[PDB]
Amino acid sequence: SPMDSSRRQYQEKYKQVEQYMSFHKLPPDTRQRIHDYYEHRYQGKMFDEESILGELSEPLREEIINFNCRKLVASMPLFANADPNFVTSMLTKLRFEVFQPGDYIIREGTIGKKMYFIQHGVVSVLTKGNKETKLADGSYFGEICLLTRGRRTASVRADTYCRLYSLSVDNFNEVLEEYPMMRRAFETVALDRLDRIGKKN
Amino acid sequence: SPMDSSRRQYQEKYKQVEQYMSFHKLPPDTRQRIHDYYEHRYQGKMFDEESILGELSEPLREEIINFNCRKLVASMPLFANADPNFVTSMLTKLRFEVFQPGDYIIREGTIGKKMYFIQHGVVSVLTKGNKETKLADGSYFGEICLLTRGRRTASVRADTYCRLYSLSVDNFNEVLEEYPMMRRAFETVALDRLDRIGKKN
Amino acid sequence: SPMDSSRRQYQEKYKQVEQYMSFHKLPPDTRQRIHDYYEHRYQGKMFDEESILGELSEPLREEIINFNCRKLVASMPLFANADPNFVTSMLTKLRFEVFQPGDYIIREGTIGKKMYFIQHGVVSVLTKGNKETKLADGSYFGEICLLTRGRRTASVRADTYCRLYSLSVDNFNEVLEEYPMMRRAFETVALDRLDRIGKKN
Amino acid sequence: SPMDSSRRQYQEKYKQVEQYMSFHKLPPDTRQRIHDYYEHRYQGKMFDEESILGELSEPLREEIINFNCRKLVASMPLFANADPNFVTSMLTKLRFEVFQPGDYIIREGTIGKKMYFIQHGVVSVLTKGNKETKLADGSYFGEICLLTRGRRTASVRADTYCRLYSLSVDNFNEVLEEYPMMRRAFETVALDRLDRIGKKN
Ligand SMILES: Nc1ncnc2c1ccn2[C@@H]1O[C@@H]2COP(=O)(O)O[C@H]2[C@H]1O
Ligand SMILES: Nc1ncnc2c1ccn2[C@@H]1O[C@@H]2COP(=O)(O)O[C@H]2[C@H]1O
Ligand SMILES: Nc1ncnc2c1ccn2[C@@H]1O[C@@H]2COP(=O)(O)O[C@H]2[C@H]1O
Ligand SMILES: Nc1ncnc2c1ccn2[C@@H]1O[C@@H]2COP(=O)(O)O[C@H]2[C@H]1O
Repeated sequence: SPMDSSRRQYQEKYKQVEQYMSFHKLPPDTRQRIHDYYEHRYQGKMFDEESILGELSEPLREEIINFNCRKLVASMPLFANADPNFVTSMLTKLRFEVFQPGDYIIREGTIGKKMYFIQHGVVSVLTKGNKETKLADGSYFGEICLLTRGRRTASVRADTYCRLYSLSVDNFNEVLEEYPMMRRAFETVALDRLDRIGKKN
Repeated sequence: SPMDSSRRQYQEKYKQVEQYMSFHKLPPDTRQRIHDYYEHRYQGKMFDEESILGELSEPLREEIINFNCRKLVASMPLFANADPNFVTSMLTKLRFEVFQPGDYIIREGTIGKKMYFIQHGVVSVLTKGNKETKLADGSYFGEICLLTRGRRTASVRADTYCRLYSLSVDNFNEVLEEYPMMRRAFETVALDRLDRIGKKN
Repeated sequence: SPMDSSRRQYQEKYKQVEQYMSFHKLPPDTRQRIHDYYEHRYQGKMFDEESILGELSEPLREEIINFNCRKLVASMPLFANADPNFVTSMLTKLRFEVFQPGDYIIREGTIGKKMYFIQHGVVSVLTKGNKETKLADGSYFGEICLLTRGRRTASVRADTYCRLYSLSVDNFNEVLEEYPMMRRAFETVALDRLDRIGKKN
Repeated sequence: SPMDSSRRQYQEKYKQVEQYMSFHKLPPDTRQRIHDYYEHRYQGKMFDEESILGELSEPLREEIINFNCRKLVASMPLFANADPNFVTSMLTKLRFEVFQPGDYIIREGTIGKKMYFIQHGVVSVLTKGNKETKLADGSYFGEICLLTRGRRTASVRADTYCRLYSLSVDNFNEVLEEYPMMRRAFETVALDRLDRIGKKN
């Protein structure tokens, strides 16, 4: 129902957005991109996700988000085949993020402070002077910078609208100091991914 | 009265919860668990507890929560027989938490960042290959990890609905750097509890 | 006017308080103490002081609070005779606090993380085995712990309702690392105050 | 429209301000200065700028503020001629601030934790015993303290109403650890500016 505080919320908040756009005299293409983002991202409803989750117990918090990430976990070998407690620990630190076609999720050469899991959408991995590798539902990227603490080893550009979950470097490390055999699984893959664009260490 | 902003609040916030459940298409058992949590936890009323407490002076803050924790303090030798200022200092750092039958309050082997005091309810302490010890009103658990900085030495599972107060590791230490003879009282007991599931140090 | 959002606010928020008191079944003396605090502290009006101040420029922020602390600054030699920029720097870090007759603003032997300036009210300084010194409008206390980093050297108990400004240890140090000749003025006095209850260093 | 939640917001919030002024019995000149600030700063509309921006993706966040800072970037050689990614990185860390004629944006001799970019307005740089240098649209100041970590090397006083963007020292460094050749461009200029008021290092 539209009388749901959560749909009425979406409408009022989108109203705020329109006036901000109007105050700053944003171009029409930029206004359309935002409108479209707002629909893909929120889908007519706004929740105070983390305050609602925050009001619950941790087991319910865990149970809920496991339920929500069922396809993501089962599509992703790293997750699907791991200890659930590690999986849960990751899952509860993730932040949902949407991107639009054309967006540079990551720029090569920059400093990186999050990695990403692809729930839905297709993305492009772009190195200066290699062909282009694609990643879709059930893969992740942006992990290399977190392991090395250097710079981004590629740009990553959205082909489609993307529904992603991001993980901060501090959470990534926190989960890996508690689950160290999982560090290796990211390393193996990260080396393989470097090898192929002809790089090392 | 239901016209009390605090009952009207409970109703509106529970409405939010229902719509969140609906958006994410949660199973019925999971919806019932949450409904039931919400009733045991809040009891038809929501307060901004720490903002109301935050608006008061510290002595009133102290007086109030002492009043509220009277049965807890008097049921618990560690508290009942201590210096009230230490007791007050602990009490003002606690966070109320509810759990449901079946919940793993603590999982063995994980990293722990809070201990717990049992105001109401009964819990089960579960070590791989020992019998099962029970704890109820007036005991605490989860202190061992805080003292050692290692991992959880047992799982702890709720038998009943549990009304608990949690204490973070940083607060635990803060209160113990100011009240060091109380460190010992946790140590003595913590050693005794290790002894019995056949462990050490 | 009572239609002022700030008086209507005081009334609604005090309503919240009454229901909290009712939920937790607070004794009548404790309910009266809180009622009375709420009137002395807020005086029928609630402002989001720091959000309103936060929306302004720093010079206006500074100008305002200087205006408000005029009697305090001019009653207090340390402030009255200092560099205004130091005074301003202190003033902008203060937090208004009210206390009631009987309250222990400070307990001897505890760890201290704020000092206090007396705008209005009279207080009692109590050392085990000395007579009792009184402080009123235009003095400060609780500075000794901040200078030494040891424990409280006295209890301090409110005789009257007290209108005070508190300063955290971190702000105290921040202002003193920038204004080091003012450190001395607190030291001189702090030594004199120790001398008299027969203590040192 | 005035029915826009953002204009209604400005009106309600300005109402709050008036009552605060009234409670604290502010002088008329001080009330007029604030009224006038509120109009130059907000212009009849209040947005939750960073919450709206916070709800969007980073690329949209970036695109928007680039659009908004177009004249600032193109008026300022340091920005205009740099790598956009550095520019974007700076731009997204800026905080809009307004000042009034007469205001001391910076006092010589104090500790500094932000620098400033002038979008609109004219300012005065004042050293004890030199003539006075003026800066307007398209310059910046307050960078010297950030580079040296010493004290302010001048007072800076607003001649006109000023629309400025501030950058905190921590953000300044963060952007410069990632873009180190830009450190030099601030150094060169900062040395030149010292030279001229007859100073060094
Ligand atoms: N060959 C590959 N296949 C898939 N992904 C690949 C490569 C090479 C790099 N990458 C990703 O690019 C990302 C850019 O940010 P990163 O933090 O370097 O992590 C990198 C990897 O996740
Ligand atoms: N024998 C015992 N009796 C009661 N409680 C016991 C034992 C042994 C461990 N424990 C608790 O299990 C908890 C698991 O988390 P912990 O942080 O290891 O603290 C432990 C104790 O509080
Ligand atoms: N002789 C004195 N006259 C006035 N105030 C005095 C003394 C001795 C201690 N004190 C205050 O007690 C305070 C207790 O907290 P403190 O942080 O030790 O600072 C002390 C002084 O401000
Ligand atoms: N000669 C100059 N021309 C323009 N600006 C000048 C000078 C000398 C100092 N300054 C500015 O004063 C500022 C005071 O704070 P600061 O942090 O020292 O940075 C200084 C410079 O930005």
